[PDB]
Amino acid sequence: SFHLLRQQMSLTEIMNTGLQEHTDDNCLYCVCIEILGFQPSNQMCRILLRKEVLRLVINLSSSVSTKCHETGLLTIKEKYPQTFDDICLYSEVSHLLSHCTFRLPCRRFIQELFQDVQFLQMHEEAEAVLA
Amino acid sequence: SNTAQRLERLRKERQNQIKCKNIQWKERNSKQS
Amino acid sequence: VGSDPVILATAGYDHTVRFWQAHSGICTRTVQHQDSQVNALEVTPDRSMIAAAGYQHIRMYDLNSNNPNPIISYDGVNKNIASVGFHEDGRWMYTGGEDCTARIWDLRSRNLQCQRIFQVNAPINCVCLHPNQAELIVGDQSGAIHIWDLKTDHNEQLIPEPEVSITSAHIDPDASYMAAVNSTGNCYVWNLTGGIGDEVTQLIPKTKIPAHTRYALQCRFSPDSTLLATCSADQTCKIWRTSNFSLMTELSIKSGNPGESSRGWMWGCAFSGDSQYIVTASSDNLARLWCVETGEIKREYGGHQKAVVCLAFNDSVLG
Ligand SMILES: [Zn+2]
Repeated sequence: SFHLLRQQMSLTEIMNTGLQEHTDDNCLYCVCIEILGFQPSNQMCRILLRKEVLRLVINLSSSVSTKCHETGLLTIKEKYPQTFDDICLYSEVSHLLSHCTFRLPCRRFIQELFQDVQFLQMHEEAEAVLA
Repeated sequence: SNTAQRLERLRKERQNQIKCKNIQWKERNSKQS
Repeated sequence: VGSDPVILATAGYDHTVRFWQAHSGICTRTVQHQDSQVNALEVTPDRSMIAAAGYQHIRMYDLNSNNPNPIISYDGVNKNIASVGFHEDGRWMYTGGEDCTARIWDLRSRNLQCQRIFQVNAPINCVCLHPNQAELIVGDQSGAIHIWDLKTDHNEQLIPEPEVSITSAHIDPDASYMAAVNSTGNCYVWNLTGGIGDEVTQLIPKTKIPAHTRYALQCRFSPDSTLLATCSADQTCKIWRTSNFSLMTELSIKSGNPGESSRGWMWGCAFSGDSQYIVTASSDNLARLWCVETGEIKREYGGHQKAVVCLAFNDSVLG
């Protein structure tokens, strides 16, 4: 998996579907394809950023090195500010926060990088089906 | 908020952290040449 | 600003390198150097960039502009860097490290791969370059001098005496002698290669001058190849002639009072273009300007707060 291969390489070195527990029953947007009638979501450079974001979430659940993992997520949001703008990724993170256990300062750190998002895909589809 | 201030705080030093050129020593040479 | 015919730079434990001028004692610029101490510094032949090396990193500083930051830095080594140097045309940089590796760095930002690594069994202290830019000298703490030839991949090993560590080695620009000193003060001089054609790299023991009873720190020749100055730990510097290796001029900084008790060593020395005035940097938090004839000093620089163990002094080729 990406977790094992990451420790022997670097984020820049590798650059020179990503959601693991993503099924069509526990996603905010994907669950409305059949019941409501939404349209399929639209989009290799961005698929390797999902795994890096996800793997830091799991490593943040142990609280062994909180500062190192928190520093790694802040850099991604600065260099690539648009990666935290997909509803599917937020659904995957929200699903992981339920099964796993996180400290309150660490849990508030997550779900806070997503405050300044628009989620235009849900707005576009909800308006069409409602009208 | 809390992390919002840190996010912009980290960007401040990023501007001054790109003024240095770092050249690493790669273990490569003209061994066959 | 380095837009002057002659520049002078000193560095040490003060974490700041001061740029001086020979015309007046004012300090032109102060550059910052954090969490490290400068071992030895030298300027590129283009006279537009200076190199400072210490403790696993070689920070490079600008001269034309006013930038107190290390614009160019090198990493990869795990120990201190004994000394640095550059090719006459500024093609490659050779660095000697305390990690027993003598390597050459490439100044071109492309995959030239002009770097070579030489391995020895003991940490090295001094690295010297032949005036023809084809040979190189490596000296370790075991007293064994390795003459490394760039054309080939084999280096001759010469050891005058074991159990003593050598500190410095230098070759005159005119390629007439080849001197080195060790931890006991003996200054061994060998006649260098006479085979200018195919670099037969033959050496013979010319003479031995018994002096510098204490530790010997640095020995260096002069551009005219008529003088030889050797530093020492007894706060004295002796200038030797190339005719019969007699004492030409003796320099000392001792105050003559028993209450000081070796207040500071004398680390480095440098010559001018005309080999008339020499610049010395001692560990007494100051540097002095001397004259080879009158003996008495000319100017004194005291802008440093800590001891200084390195200095760079170059001027115009004509003189
Ligand atoms: Zn989804």
